[PDB]
Amino acid sequence: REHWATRLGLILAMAGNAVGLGNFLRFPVQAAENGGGAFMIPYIIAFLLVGIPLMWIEWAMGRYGGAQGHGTTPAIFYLLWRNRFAKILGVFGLWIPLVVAIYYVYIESWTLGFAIKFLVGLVPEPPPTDPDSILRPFKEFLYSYIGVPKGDEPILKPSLFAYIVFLITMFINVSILIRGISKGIERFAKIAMPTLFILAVFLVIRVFLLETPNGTAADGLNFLWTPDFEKLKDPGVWIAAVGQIFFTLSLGFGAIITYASYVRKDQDIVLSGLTAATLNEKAEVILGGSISIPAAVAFFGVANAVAIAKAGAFNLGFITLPAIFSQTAGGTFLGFLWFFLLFFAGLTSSIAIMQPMIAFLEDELKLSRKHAVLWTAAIVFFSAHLVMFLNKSLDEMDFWAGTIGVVFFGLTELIIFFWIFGADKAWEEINRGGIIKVPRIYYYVMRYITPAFLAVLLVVWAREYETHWTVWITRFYIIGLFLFLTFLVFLAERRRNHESAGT
Ligand SMILES: CCCCCCC[Se][C@@H]1O[C@H](CO)[C@@H](O)[C@H](O)[C@H]1O
Ligand SMILES: CCCCCCC[Se][C@@H]1O[C@H](CO)[C@@H](O)[C@H](O)[C@H]1O
Ligand SMILES: CCCCCCC[Se][C@@H]1O[C@H](CO)[C@@H](O)[C@H](O)[C@H]1O
Ligand SMILES: CCCCCCC[Se][C@@H]1O[C@H](CO)[C@@H](O)[C@H](O)[C@H]1O
Ligand SMILES: CCCCCCC[Se][C@@H]1O[C@H](CO)[C@@H](O)[C@H](O)[C@H]1O
Ligand SMILES: CCCCCCC[Se][C@@H]1O[C@H](CO)[C@@H](O)[C@H](O)[C@H]1O
Ligand SMILES: CCCCCCC[Se][C@@H]1O[C@H](CO)[C@@H](O)[C@H](O)[C@H]1O
Ligand SMILES: CC(C)C[C@H](N)C(=O)O
Ligand SMILES: [Cl-]
Ligand code: NA
Ligand code: NA
Repeated sequence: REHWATRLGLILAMAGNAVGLGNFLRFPVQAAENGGGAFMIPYIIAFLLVGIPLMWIEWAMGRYGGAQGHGTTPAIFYLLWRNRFAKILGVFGLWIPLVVAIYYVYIESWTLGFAIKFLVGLVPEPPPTDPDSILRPFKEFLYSYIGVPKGDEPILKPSLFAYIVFLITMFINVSILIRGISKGIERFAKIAMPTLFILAVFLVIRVFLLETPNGTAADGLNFLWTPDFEKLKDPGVWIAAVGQIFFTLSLGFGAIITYASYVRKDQDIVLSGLTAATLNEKAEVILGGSISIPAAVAFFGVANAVAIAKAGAFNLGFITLPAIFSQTAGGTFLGFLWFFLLFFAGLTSSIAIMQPMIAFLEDELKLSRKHAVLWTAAIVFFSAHLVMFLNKSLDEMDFWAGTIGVVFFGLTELIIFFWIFGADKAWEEINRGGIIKVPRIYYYVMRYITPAFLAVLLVVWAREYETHWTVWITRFYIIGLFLFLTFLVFLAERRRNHESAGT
């Protein structure tokens, strides 16, 4: 079985797994929608009581499974719990990352296309003071790129360029994945991570240089880092915070587990996991939180910035920010840097969310790396057309897989690993070979606090939380996908059998 060549490579690979579009696109919006500072407290708490422990747990399960030649949850869950229902539940470990990849890769392709067009200077030309006269051109830019519906039909009409760019994006993901773990994901990580850091820092500085009659970036920072204790009793804020934690730390996606399955049986996972998580958090609250929000607040003020954040999920990153940059000298190239950053983050995450499927095809169905990668890319590519041509399909997929699925699957994996498999055994497995030991209290946090916290979370959210019929188009399909995957697992367990009878 493949293994991470170096420690640094491992750390940067995991960090590249976590640090993605969620840091620079999702976080700003989530924090802005929930009152900025009022969103941080729960966030921080969610990081301590959920993020860290689940990270460690997934690292542990990953390494454990990898020691026996398994990297995906269908087999790992069965190793931890000898029950068919464990395999069935394990299917989600492939389903979630697949579905998420299906749209994630597309958004990534967006970032790539924008990078290209901004580099060549093929961008909108806003009339040199009316805010709408400046934003409108960019909004039209995006809408024309992805093909936002102009009528009543829920149909998207992506430009030829966007499609070709998606093709190329897929080709790059494949070019990285086909070289494997050490020569592919690791090697690339060692470049993309530094590059990403540099770009992010530069952008942060440039943004900090912004000042208008409406305010400065410091106002944005203040908006983001000022506590509001009157929202601590609001369930919604907590739900948002935890969701953001899950998404940003790649928890419940089966990606961390698969990546960890390539860590040598003896190699530490405590300090490594903690370091990756910490890196992601620094890239999120410090870098991702000091770009979009501070700029939007500097140019429009707090209220208007919040309004923009609530507008949508892509408004701030693909429309507002580039529009703001266009008002400065070298703003186009600045936009280029922005979208390039976004592209690298995206890529480094996407490869991570396709590696699970690849690893299932390799480990369980005994496919070669080439064939596994190619078939995975085929499934993703084909499935992506639904996201490309059906309006709000992306939203549905993101809700069922990227929101519900990750939390439910987190609770599931926690229950299987720390309850069924054994709390003491799980603790032992986690701390084994650790450069540092997990604080004693975290035993009680993992066994009692985290599971109850989640459970309560899911129950409250489901109880307190009207769509277009076309949603059923997506659901259906993804459901199918699940079934598909299930069947594969079946085939797998059959092959195993036939293999056992022959040995
Ligand atoms: C390096 C080659 C990159 C240039 C390819 C651009 C193909 Se995208 C091109 O861009 C125009 C400006 O937004 C759009 O209005 C037009 O509709 C679209 O075809
Ligand atoms: C998920 C199923 C998606 C397959 C639909 C393929 C669209 Se087919 C092709 O595509 C263009 C792009 O919008 C259309 O405008 C054009 O009218 C149509 O001929
Ligand atoms: C899997 C169902 C077949 C889907 C056909 C592939 C998309 Se069809 C492809 O799409 C581009 C982007 O809209 C169009 O601009 C181009 O004219 C059209 O040929
Ligand atoms: C490297 C990025 C890929 C660049 C692909 C550009 C080819 Se897409 C570009 O879009 C125009 C708008 O329809 C077409 O009329 C034109 O023929 C076509 O070249
Ligand atoms: C899965 C999402 C399906 C949307 C793809 C539509 C391709 Se284009 C679609 O084609 C129809 C004729 O077939 C036209 O009447 C309709 O106005 C046009 O939107
Ligand atoms: C940056 C990573 C891709 C994120 C794409 C957003 C999925 Se779409 C976004 O998702 C929200 C869920 O929090 C919905 O509430 C919101 O209405 C929808 O626009
Ligand atoms: C939410 C959990 C907070 C994590 C804070 C961990 C610092 Se807890 C720290 O851990 C040491 C090793 O167990 C103990 O010996 C020491 O007494 C205790 O202060
Ligand atoms: C689904 C995950 C790969 C997302 C990633 N952790 C991000 O923050 O962008
Ligand atoms: Cl375009
Ligand atoms: Na992240
Ligand atoms: Na990434």
